[PDB]
Amino acid sequence: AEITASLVKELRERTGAGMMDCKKALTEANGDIELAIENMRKSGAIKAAKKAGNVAADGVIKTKIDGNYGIILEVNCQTDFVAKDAGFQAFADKVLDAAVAGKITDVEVLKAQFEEERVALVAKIGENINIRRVAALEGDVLGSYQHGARIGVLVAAKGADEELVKHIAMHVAASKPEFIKPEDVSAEVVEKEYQVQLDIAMQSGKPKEIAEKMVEGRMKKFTGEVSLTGQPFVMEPSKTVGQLLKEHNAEVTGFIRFEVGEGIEKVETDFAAEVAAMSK
Amino acid sequence: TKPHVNVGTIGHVDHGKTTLTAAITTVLAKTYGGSHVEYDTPTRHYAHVDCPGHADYVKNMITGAAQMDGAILVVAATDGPMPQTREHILLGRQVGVPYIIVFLNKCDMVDDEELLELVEMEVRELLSQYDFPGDDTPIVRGSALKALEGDAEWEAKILELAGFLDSYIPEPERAIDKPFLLPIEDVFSISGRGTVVTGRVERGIIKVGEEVEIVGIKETQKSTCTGVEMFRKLLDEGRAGENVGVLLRGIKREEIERGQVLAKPGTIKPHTKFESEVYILSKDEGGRHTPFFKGYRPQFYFRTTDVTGTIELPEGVEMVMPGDNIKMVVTLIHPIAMDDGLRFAIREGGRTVGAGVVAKVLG
Ligand SMILES: Nc1nc2c(ncn2[C@@H]2O[C@H](COP(=O)(O)OP(=O)(O)O)[C@@H](O)[C@H]2O)c(=O)[nH]1
Ligand SMILES: [Cl-]
Ligand SMILES: [Cl-]
Repeated sequence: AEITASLVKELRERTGAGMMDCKKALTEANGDIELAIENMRKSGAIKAAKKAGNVAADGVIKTKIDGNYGIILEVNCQTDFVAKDAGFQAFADKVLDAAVAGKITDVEVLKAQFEEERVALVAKIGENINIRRVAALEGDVLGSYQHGARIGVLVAAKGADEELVKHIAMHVAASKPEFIKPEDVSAEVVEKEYQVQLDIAMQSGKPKEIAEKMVEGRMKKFTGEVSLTGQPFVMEPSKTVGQLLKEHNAEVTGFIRFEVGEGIEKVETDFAAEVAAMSK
Repeated sequence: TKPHVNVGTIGHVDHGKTTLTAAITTVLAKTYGGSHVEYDTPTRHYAHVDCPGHADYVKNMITGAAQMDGAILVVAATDGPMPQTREHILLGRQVGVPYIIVFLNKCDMVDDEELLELVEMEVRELLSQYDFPGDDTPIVRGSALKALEGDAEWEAKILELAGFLDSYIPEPERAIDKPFLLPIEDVFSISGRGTVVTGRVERGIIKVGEEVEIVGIKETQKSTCTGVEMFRKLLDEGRAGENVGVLLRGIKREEIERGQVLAKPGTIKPHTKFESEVYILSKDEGGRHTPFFKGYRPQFYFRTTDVTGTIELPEGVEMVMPGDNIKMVVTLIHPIAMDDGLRFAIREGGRTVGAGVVAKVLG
C-alpha cells in the first residue's frame, strides 16, 4: 500500500509514536499497520535503552488495598509533567492492580511482566520510566493515605475505625517514624546511639557523671522520636500517637511509607550556564 | 530605556529548548549587536527562563519570579507533540500565560512538507483544546542547531521567531501607565492643611486636583488630592515608585487607615473571597516545622497589612506540609483592595510562613 499522510496519521493516532518513526515503520512495512506496530516494538526497546541511564527521580507513589492485603508502589519518570500524564498514570495503575491481584512483592517479577508495556510507553513519552519498588502490608484492618502523588502510606491496625487509621497514615506521611514502638528499637542500636551521644556530650566539656545522665535522657528522646507511638500526633501534638491509640483501644501492627525519589540524588541544572556554554 | 518582556521555553526534554535559546542569543547578538538568560531585539529587551517542572514553575511564580508575558512552546518536528505536551500547555493555561508562540524544531531532519503540516495541525488543535488561539498561533519552522552553527537560511527563522516575540507579545504595561494606586502606610493630620497619607506610589501618577478613592477594610470613600509632597517639599505630581505624602480634601485622620489604598476612581474594588495558588515555606526556608489542617486560620498580608482569613482546601486534600504548593480558597474577615495577580504573604503570629497569588476573585 502507498504511504500517504493519511496512513501515517492513522498509525500515529493509534500508537502515539513520533511522526517520523511512524512514517519509517509504515514504509518498511509496505503500509501494513499491524506490521508497522510490530516493527516499532523492536525499535522501541532500543529507544528505551538510550533513556535507561537517565536519572528518573520524579513519578508517583501508589497504594491499593484488597481486604487484608495492601500494596505500595513506586514508578519513576524524569519530570513531573510526565508523572501527571494520563498514559503514565494508567501504566502505574495497571502495575498496581497486577501486584495486588497477584500478591507480587518481588519487584523483578513485576518488572518482567510489564517490560514490553514499559518500553512502548518510553518510546512514546521519551523519558526513562522505571518500576522501582513494591512492598506489601498485611493486617486485620488496612488503610492508606496519599499526599498527592509524592507520598503514599499503608497502615495496619486492630480496633481502629476508618477515620483513625487514616489520621495515623497521615501522621506517618508527615512524621516518618521507622519503628512502631520505642521498645522495638534493638538494644544494639540503642547502645550504639548511646555511645554517639556520650562522645558528643563529653567533648563539649560536660563532666562524665553529668554527661552519662544527660545521655540516658537523650536515649528516651531518641527511641520516642523514631517510633510511631512515641511521636506527638500531628493533628494534636499535646498527645503521642500511643496515647491516641489507647484512647481508642487500638493498636498499630504495621506501616510502610514511600516517598518519590527517596535515595535518588536529583540532577542539578543551571539553564543559564548551559545556554552560555553552547553559544560560546 | 526599552520595554522589558519576560519569556520562557516549555517542551519535552530533548526537543531542543536549551539549543534554541542559545541560538536566539547568538543570532540576535550577531544581527543587532550587544537562573535566566537575556537578549535584545532593536525594540525589546527579553528575560528568558526555562520551565522544566510544573510544581517548580508554580512555586517560582509564587515566590517572586516575574510571570511570563509569553511562552515559546518548543516541539521537535521529527516527533510532533508528546503525550505530555498537553501537560506543558495545561501549565500555560493554569498560570495564565497570555500568549504562546510555537517553534517547530529540527526541521533540518524532515523533508516531507505534508508531514510538517500534520505536525503543525496537531499543535494548533492541542493549543485550541486548552483555549489558546490555535488558528492564530505563530508557528516557526526552524533548526536551533543549524542556526547555532551559523547556517544562513536557518538563522533567518531565528530572526522570524524574534520577530513574533516583538509583534505578537504586546508591549507590557509600564507601572507608570497604569491607573494610580498607592498602598497607604501611615496617616496623619496637618492643622492648616488637613489629612495626609503616606506610601510608595505603586502605579500611575497622582496630581493635585484629581479625585481618588480610598479602598479596602472599610466602606469606600472618595476624596480630592490637594497636594503631593516629598521630604516636606511640595510637588505637582507623585509618580510610580516615589515615596510621597498625599494631602486630601475634607477627609479626616480617623477615617483612613493603614492597609487601605488610594486609587484612581473606579479602578480597584474591595473583596473578601478569592481563589489563590499558595506556597508554604519549608523548615529550611524558615517556615513551619509542622503541617496544618482544615481549621488553619492565618493572616494574609496584602501590601501593608495582615488580614485574618479562613481557608478551604481543594477536594481530597486534608493536610498541608511545609514545602507544599496548593490551591486554596480564602475568605478574609473584612475586605481588601485586590485584583487577579495580586501577591500576598501568609503569616502566623506576624511571621511569614508562606506566599500566594490571587488567581480569581470570588466575592
Ligand atoms: N538535528 C537537530 N538536533 C538538535 C536541534 N536542536 C537541538 N538538537 C540536539 O538535540 C539534543 C537535545 O537538545 P537540547 O537543547 O539539549 O534539548 P533540551 O533538553 O530541550 O534543552 C542535543 O543533541 C542537541 O544538539 C536541531 O534543530 N536539530
Ligand atoms: Cl533496630
Ligand atoms: Cl492547623
